Amino acid sequence: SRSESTIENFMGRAACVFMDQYKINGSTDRFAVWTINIREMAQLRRKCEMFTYMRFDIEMTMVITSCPVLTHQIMYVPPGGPIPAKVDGYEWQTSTNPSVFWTEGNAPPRISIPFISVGNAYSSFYDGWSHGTYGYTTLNAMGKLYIRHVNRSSPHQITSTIRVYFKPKHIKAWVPRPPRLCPYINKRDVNFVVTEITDSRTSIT
Amino acid sequence: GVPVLNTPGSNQFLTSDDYQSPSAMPQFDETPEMHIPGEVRNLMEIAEVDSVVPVNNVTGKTKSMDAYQIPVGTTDKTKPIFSFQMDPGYSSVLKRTLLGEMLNYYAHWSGSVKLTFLFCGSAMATGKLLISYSPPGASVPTSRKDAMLGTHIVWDIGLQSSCVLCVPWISQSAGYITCWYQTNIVVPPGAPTSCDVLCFASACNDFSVRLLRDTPFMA
Amino acid sequence: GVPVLNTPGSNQFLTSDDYQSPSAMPQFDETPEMHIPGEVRNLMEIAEVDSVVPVNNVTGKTKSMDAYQIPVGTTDKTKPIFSFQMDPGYSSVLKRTLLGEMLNYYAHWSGSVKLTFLFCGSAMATGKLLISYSPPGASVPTSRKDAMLGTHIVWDIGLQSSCVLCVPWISQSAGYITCWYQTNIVVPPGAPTSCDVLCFASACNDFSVRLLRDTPFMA
Amino acid sequence: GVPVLNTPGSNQFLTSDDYQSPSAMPQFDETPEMHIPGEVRNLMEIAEVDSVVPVNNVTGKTKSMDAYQIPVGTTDKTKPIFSFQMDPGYSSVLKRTLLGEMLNYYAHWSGSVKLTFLFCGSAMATGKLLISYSPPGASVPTSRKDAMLGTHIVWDIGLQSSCVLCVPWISQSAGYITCWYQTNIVVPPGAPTSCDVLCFASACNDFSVRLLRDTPFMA
Repeated sequence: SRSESTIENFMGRAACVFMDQYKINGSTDRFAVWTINIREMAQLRRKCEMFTYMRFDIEMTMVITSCPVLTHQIMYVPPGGPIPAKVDGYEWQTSTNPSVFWTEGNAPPRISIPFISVGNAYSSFYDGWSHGTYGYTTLNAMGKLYIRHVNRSSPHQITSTIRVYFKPKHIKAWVPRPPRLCPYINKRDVNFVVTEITDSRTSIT
Repeated sequence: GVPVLNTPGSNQFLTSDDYQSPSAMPQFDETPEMHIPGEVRNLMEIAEVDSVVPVNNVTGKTKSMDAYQIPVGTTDKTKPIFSFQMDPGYSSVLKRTLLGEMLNYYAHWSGSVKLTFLFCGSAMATGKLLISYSPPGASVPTSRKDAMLGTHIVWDIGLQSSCVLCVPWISQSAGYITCWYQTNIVVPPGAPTSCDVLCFASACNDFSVRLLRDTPFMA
Repeated sequence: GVPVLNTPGSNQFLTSDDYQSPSAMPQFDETPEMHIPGEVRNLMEIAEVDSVVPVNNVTGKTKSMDAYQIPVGTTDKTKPIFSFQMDPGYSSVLKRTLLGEMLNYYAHWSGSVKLTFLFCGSAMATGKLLISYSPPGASVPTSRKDAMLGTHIVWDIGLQSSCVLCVPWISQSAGYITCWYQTNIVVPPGAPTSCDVLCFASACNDFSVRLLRDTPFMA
Repeated sequence: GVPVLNTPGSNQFLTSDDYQSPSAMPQFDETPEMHIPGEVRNLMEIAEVDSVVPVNNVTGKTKSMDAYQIPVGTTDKTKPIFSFQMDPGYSSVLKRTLLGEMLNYYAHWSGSVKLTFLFCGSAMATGKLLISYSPPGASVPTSRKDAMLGTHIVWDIGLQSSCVLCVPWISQSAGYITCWYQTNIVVPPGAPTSCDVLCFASACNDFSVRLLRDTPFMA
């Protein structure tokens, strides 16, 4: 009767973790970056922060709109990959960086990322230093997701908005952890404001 | 080739689908799995762990350690010691525990809640406290006599320091659990009169949870 | 991959298709089925239940209980007691019963209709009524003598209080069922003269219904 | 035909896919395979081959044959002969070898590096050189005495002309390998005093490489 209380049923469901737009013609506003992390959405972050160590594969499904036939390149760089600094940068042509070519009107593109960490599990919490900077390790680095129009130009001005749906797959988790009481201040650190344990009451009876 | 018909539902992105997907890097050889202690296969393994219940969550002190401490010993016997609604969801006493925070992810849950009361007073102190549970339909007892004429347990504090009780029919007007001075805290000249009681709520080994939803805690 | 040809009929929404569909919430664990009395596996289980037939649906009284009551006992023997066309569909007497309302969902239906006549008079009353069934081709009888010279049953009311008859060839000018005073209602000084008769139409255990359509009752 | 649903990911060009493709010329009959010596089934077969390491890559001479030659014999014993960081990637001494250039295609690699030192002096010359390896955490030795109080090998040059050592924990502050005059190069009146030493770095038979990337050498 508790089948749905499993980690796969709990953690594994797609959520719209990244909203961004990118123009087709005109500098740095012509592509979208999104360094992949589990700390983007505050609702998904509270779930991944119940476990200290997690191990899962990633299946992403991009949802691209627009405002000719438009073709989009969604290039995924591995954690050691070269990052483009301009829409025309040579780094888009790298063979090592897998990319999908999706033209508008078809089913949305789907790309699947394995467990790419150097260690044995991703860390939700890191009590330690890089040297440095506290709470950051390069073991839970999952790459970036560079997205652009492959079209050279358009007579009209076209602005394309992309939604990324992040779904963990084959989730494995270790070391349970209490759910977070305080709200989130920043997306990189674990800093908090001292909050009350629970809503108050008039008396003890 | 083979004759094929595309049914309705082709070329759609159902967000909750479970299709096999083409991997970005098939060549990549994943790191072999390693044994890490604490494998979590179910979330009711989290809710089955006892956690301290902030019964004393009065308006003044819910940002200190005094929210957990039930003050006993200083002290009329007419008014109960404490009283709180039993349901974990939508009850400020059990709303934010290991048990309650897991149950706020699920629309429907049915099970039993186990309460454990720990007496944190001196070893020389002694007395009796009457813990009464009233069924969901029934009204809260007004006196110790009406609480005695029901489902209760007279807990001798000098004898044993922990009192465990498993409450049934906790699922979604719920049950009320109360405590009464049956006997004042009898103390020698050396030991301090005022004592504290801690509570521990956890799953009573069932807890089926069916319809997962979004937590009402994070905005 | 495999070579595939999309036949005509791909990417269309046939409203009456029966394809397997992708579930919105596969993870959801449905409530286990429970035994509820009255499992309905067929609609001819509904039409096989007898129901009272409003034979007396004259213009004045179709909004009262008097539409069902066949008045007997007050009273010439020249005119029949009642008479109605047999077909359930398109006949105001049997149009709105448990039998008739199921048969207005189906364009074609073939079976037999069982009629049951219940005498609701005093236990001391007695008499004879002649129930005559005329086949669809035949004309309605004009006298009791012409009704006697056909398919009929002389129903002794003092002996037995119920008379059952199964009418065949009811399918889609249909049969007519009539009733005649063979004998006036003989009554003692204590019992009241006027009596009532109830009718019950139901399926005679066949009723095959083939082409489902829309009911002509709801606008 | 058969009912078919197009999942998300249809009609996309994943660059790293491995689908079967329709051949342009199926009729074409390919030339039969022939035995050519040197079949290459793995790239760690390339990295397992020893290659000369440019230890003497000082600013003046990295465009000559003198970059490989370690000058020995002309000569204080206070300063070490040479010293270089052990990691093949991101270390100018081992950056561009058969071992290092293969490891710059891969983000992650873990294995052991085997170093071989060849003495290219006269057969009549003799002496002792102390090769000390310091673990990644440890600091570089400052004197020959501190290098002797660690992991080292006293290599008698007159006895044997090659000294092999396999360094562990080379994976991605790494280890340092150093050399010290334990003994000056003792030479007869006929043989020349100044001698040269060559180094050879190769795989120590493991070297697993996991995440292929682009080389940082070609622009």
